[PDB]
Amino acid sequence: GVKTEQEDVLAKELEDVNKWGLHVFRIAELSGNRPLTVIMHTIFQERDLLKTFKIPVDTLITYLMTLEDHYHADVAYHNNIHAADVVQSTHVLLSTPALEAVFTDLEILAAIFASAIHDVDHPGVSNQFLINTNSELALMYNDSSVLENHHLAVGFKLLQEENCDIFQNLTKKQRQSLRKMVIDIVLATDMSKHMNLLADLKTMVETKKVTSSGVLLLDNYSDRIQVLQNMVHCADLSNPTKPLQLYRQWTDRIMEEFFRQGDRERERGMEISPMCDKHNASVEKSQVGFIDYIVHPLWETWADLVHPDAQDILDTLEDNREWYQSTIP
Ligand SMILES: COc1ccc(C2=NN(C3CCN(C(=O)CN4C(=O)CCC4=O)CC3)C(=O)[C@@H]3CC=CC[C@H]23)cc1OC
Ligand SMILES: [Mg+2]
Ligand SMILES: [Zn+2]
Repeated sequence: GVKTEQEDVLAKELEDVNKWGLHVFRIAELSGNRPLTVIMHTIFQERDLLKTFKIPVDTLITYLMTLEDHYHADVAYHNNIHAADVVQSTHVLLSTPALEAVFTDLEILAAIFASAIHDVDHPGVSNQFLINTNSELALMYNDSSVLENHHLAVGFKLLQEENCDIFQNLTKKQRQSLRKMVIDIVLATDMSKHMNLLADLKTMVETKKVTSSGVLLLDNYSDRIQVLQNMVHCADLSNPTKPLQLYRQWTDRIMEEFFRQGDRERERGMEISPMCDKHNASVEKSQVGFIDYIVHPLWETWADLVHPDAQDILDTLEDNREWYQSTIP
């Protein structure tokens, strides 16, 4: 009933689970490529979600290992380590002081579970690639948020495997509420939704109320779900806000993925996608573009919403932006 030495070293790294910049890759190595399972289990125990939702612990572990196993290890970016990172980053964003006591335990469970499933069974190519290749997935989802619809369907279907139904003790009301929130959240991770989500988040910041404290008032579903959607979307787009050692690893992985899709697009005479030609795409300029056009406008607006809680994050992002800029020859 005492840990192995490797389990102990893992446990000590997981003491950082409430911090931005957790050594997620080290967790992946130390857990035997189970970062998603160990991070999720840590979070669920820390937030007391097993007791609140009467989730049997063997069921939770069984589902999480099954979920993690449906992430592709042969995909460089959209794998279980990315899922783990998004979960952990959501977990940190949920604890921001501006949001203290705002969300219910079911909303928290929704954001975390959504984060965990949000890229499951990702094949490592884009929606447009799937549509253009006449792929089964694209056909199934009548070309609309093909990947995101699939991540949802798989995340939910896996609950039906042996001893996997982590929601077995929720009421039907709880489950229907949870399910809707999870679907709303995952579907908002499709980048085709980014401009409208951001536009809505800016509107909310313009007309923002607070309960004196400095804490946000969110008194209808539209607003509550929009904040959760944008929060998970920020987590999904959090790579350039992390310390540079982490960010570069993410960049390597996204470029490997993109370059592999670019290889398959070139071979079939297809129009090669943005940043996916390994001959004609500069990594550093791509990252500066990503930050300027997508990541900084989102995070700046998030930092407004939760001011001043996200200042250090936004600083890191701006530092990384300058680092990448300064390395352009
Ligand atoms: C760490 O590094 C990255 C991590 C994730 C992504 C994602 N990117 N994307 C879209 C691809 C096409 N996009 C663009 O090229 C947009 N854009 C401009 O218009 C100017 C320059 C620029 O970047 C939008 C984002 C994804 O869809 C991935 C899946 C989900 C979330 C983000 C991921 C990109 C990264 O490095 C560029
Ligand atoms: Mg995705
Ligand atoms: Zn993702």
